[PDB]
Amino acid sequence: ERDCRVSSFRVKENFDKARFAGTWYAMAKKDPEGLFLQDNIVAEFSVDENGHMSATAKGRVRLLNNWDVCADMVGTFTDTEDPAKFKMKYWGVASFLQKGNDDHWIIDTDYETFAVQYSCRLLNLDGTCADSYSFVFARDPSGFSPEVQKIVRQRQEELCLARQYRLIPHNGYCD
Ligand SMILES: CC1=C(/C=C/C(C)=C/C=C/C(C)=C/CO)C(C)(C)CCC1
Repeated sequence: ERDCRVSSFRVKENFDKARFAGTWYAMAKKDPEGLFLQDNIVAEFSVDENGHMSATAKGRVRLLNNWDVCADMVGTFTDTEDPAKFKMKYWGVASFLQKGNDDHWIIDTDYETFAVQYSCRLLNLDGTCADSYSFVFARDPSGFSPEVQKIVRQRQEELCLARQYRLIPHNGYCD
């Protein structure tokens, strides 16, 4: 039934970088393998004059040594032939934080209430994702509307990630 091949996933039509800019609170996430931001996650997206999108993001993360630090992360997005699909090069302002290059797809957003992001880091041989992560972001760090939760749930099902997300606390700790 369900097509779970990554190449089949619908993304936001006519994605608008400039409209996406601003503050996005992470309200729920699906984690990938390995280290990952844990909670108190807020991203700030920017687009410069020449249309280049970037973002900073802050969140608590536990390092291999169980320290729970506030990470200040930086990403720069490279446009692709699909306006909703980017390559995100990222790093932290501390040198010990993870650095990498991930797909960054805007699965859906209405720009002023919610967004659903996705990254597949590794494809299975069948074209499904072997190692994904996904954030549900909000403009307002309260809960969402029933009507916006239902839409978010539909987008999670499109990604074959239904029931795989956890809610994210916001309770001080970071910057
Ligand atoms: C940069 C950035 C993002 C991803 C951050 C990641 C993937 C951080 C991982 C941090 C680690 C593992 C720290 C421990 O060393 C998201 C998608 C939120 C969008 C905003 C910009």
